[PDB]
Amino acid sequence: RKSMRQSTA
Amino acid sequence: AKSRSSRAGLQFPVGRVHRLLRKGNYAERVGAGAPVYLAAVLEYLTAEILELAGNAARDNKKTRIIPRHLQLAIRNDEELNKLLGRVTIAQGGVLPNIQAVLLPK
Amino acid sequence: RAKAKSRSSRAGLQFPVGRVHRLLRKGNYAERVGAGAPVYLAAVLEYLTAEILELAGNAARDNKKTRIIPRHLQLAIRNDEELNKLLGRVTIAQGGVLPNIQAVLLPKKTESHHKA
Amino acid sequence: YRPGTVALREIRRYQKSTELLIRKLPFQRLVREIAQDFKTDLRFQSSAVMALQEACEAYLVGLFEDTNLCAIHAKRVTIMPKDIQLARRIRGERA
Amino acid sequence: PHRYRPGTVALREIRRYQKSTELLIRKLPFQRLVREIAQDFKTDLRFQSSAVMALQEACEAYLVGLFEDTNLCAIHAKRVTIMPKDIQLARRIRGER
Amino acid sequence: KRSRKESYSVYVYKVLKQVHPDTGISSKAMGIMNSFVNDIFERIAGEASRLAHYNKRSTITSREIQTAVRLLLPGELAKHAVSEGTKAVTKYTSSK
Amino acid sequence: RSRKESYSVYVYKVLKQVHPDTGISSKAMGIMNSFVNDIFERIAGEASRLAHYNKRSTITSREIQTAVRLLLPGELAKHAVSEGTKAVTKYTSS
Amino acid sequence: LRDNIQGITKPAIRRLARRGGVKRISGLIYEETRGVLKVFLENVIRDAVTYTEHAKRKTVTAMDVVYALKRQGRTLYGFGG
Amino acid sequence: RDNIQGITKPAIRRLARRGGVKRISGLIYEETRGVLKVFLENVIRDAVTYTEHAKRKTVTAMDVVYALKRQGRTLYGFGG
Repeated sequence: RKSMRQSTA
Repeated sequence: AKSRSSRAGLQFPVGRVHRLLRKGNYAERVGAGAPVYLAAVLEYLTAEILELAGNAARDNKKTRIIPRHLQLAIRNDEELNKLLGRVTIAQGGVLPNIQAVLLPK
Repeated sequence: RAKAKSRSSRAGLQFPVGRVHRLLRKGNYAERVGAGAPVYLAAVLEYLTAEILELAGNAARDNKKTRIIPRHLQLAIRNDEELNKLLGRVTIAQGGVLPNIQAVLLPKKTESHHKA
Repeated sequence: YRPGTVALREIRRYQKSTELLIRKLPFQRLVREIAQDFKTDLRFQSSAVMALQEACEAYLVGLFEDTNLCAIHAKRVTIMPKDIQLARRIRGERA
Repeated sequence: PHRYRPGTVALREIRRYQKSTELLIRKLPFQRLVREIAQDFKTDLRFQSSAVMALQEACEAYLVGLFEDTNLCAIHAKRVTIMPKDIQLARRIRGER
Repeated sequence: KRSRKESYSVYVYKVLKQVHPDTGISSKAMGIMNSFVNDIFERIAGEASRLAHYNKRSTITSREIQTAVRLLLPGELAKHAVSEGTKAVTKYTSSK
Repeated sequence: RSRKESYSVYVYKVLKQVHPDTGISSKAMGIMNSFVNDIFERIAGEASRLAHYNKRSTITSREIQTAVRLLLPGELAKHAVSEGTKAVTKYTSS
Repeated sequence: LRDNIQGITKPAIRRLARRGGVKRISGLIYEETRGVLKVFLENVIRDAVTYTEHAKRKTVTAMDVVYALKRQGRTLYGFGG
Repeated sequence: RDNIQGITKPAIRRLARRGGVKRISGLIYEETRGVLKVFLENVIRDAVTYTEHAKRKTVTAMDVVYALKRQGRTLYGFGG
């Protein structure tokens, strides 16, 4: 995945 | 044959989640999609925290998540800090911060 | 059959042991509630209610009233050391905080004779 | 008089009484405007609005007490914004 | 000789102990304190080695948070130094009093 | 076609009258007392459930409720409730 | 040899998915296992209370969703809800 | 809407401070009070509407507000029925 | 016994330094000792209750974890 909310991305 | 975890595309144990739900005296009838939903939410939160802690640890020249960087990730992220506000991590300490008044100059 | 006796009368409680056990068995708090759990719960509830009602009635008699009101309940809960500890998070509708006395105004400053 | 009289009498009076200090009508419009952002065409039971107002008043009274304490801490009688800010920070609402 | 001015060694200790997450309370004295406190509840109660460690971790975290909140109250009064008045105000605002 | 809702106003007014014969209680005070009753009910029930669950027990027993009362009620308030509950259980099992 | 049920495995799988090369210590693994159980307890209790409010005798996916909405601060909530809905949808189709 | 947060005028906040033991109030305290009350109402009403929408109901019942306040640790007595 | 002095001046000083403090008053130590004693007394009372309920003679670490959980001080790293 390694794809989360922009703040975490 | 196909496990419900893989059937839903999740990594967490949908079966174990369903078992715990209908055994913790929460309700009398656990839905078919409630364990999947709970497992997915837990997996998302775990992935978030693990990624943040792993990146914070790598920033520190490490290749192994330690409680320190777990605490760092939990306290730097406003969302995780709110979720885990009253929580305390053993061997986690606090965040580096010095009030401007205390500092010299 | 024999004259049915309620469980509140046997133990000697006013609050409903029957309704307590009822809420418990179909409340999902557990799988098979014990026979003594509801009795003890109702007894503790009755004791706490009796204590708070005693304090509220005392406050009402001190305020020269007959009907207990949220004022009296708030006063009683915040005056007692232990009830306030138990109900610190609780807030009551139409209640109030403990007041201060205005007699302090008199021997400091009042209206003077100027154009009195 | 000056800064020393009527404030104390108002404290005494408004602490003896328990009536709602905030007006019902203006507070109801505030509650409905805050609700607007969540669900269009939402209804509110009168008792629900009264409970909201009671909770808000209690919370504000507690906040002002903690703020009066913060003001007294700094040898000050007037409550300043930083007092409420410190009260909230130590409360954990805006840490 | 050579001695630092008041305020340098304090900031050094802060920057040091504010990055190393390790227990700061003495192991054996804290264990003895736990045993003393437990003696007044039920006589002859054994304490697993890990229970005392959990107690110490929790107490240290609580005291660290309390001192963090106390420093804010200290700065509120324009005082760089902390004093029992600050701890009082902090534990008052927290609702503990 | 009635939509009846229950409450403890019946056991609270009785308790009030047995402890305060001459003093009454208003409707809103009765509702506040009922809310307190329900809140303490929920607290004790949840505490007993969690205590039983810790010991891998599927049944909430009088012992679990007793320890929950010991835990919840503070200082010199728990003891009285525990004593009242024990004396009621003993008088209940005695078939009186 | 108390055969319990830690999350040391699935947690490790998720770690390898987010960071294939990053490891995790035993203490960090236990902390993550405790966090998982804590969030599980929170969500389950909230869903039970919800089902009890609506007088429902079952915790369905909708109860879990509404409980998640009440606990996570917004964006986190919006992402958790999306993940849960996607998982339930994919499960219903397979 | 027509800026309903200003419906909490200076006299109301001053009375609230009086009840809270406040002896003197500053000028900027009113803005902070309106912003804190707004933030609190936001959370409370969000919880209430979350409990409502889940129930497929169009009206925010008093029990919804009670449960919302109970989640925040602000348990309120008087509307339990 | 009276071994509450086991929490000595340097220990409280380090605990404060970790909390951002850089200067402590003289009367801070006797107050911190009492605060810590009350906090302990409470947590240990809860843990001893949990232990007595289980009919066990040893205060397990999970009992301390639950006692802390009651006070809101959820401690991760010991089981929950």
